[PDB]
Amino acid sequence: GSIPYLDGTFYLNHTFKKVSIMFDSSVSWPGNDRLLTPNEFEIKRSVDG
Amino acid sequence: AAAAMTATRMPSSGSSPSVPSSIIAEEKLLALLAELEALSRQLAALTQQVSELREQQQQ
Repeated sequence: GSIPYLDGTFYLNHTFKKVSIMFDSSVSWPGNDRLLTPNEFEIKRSVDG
Repeated sequence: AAAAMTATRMPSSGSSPSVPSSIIAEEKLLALLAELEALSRQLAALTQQVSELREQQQQ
């Protein structure tokens, strides 16, 4: 079939929940109180109080 | 001519508040969105262990 990795037909982007980044095993990025929860980039949430 | 002559001889105004009671408020709100997930999580866990009967009976 299509080969997304070669041709660009990416179709599973909706499956991510969150991503977190940590330099030197200590400094969370972007840090600095920037986002509403970015010691983790919360891509989507299943329940939203 | 005389005797009585000594003295002298709409549509919609659209109110709104009418005859109901008074009203009040408070700001301690909204745990409730969590139970909608509690309920539908635990509902799955029921079926999950019905399956664990069947998957042990089938042995």
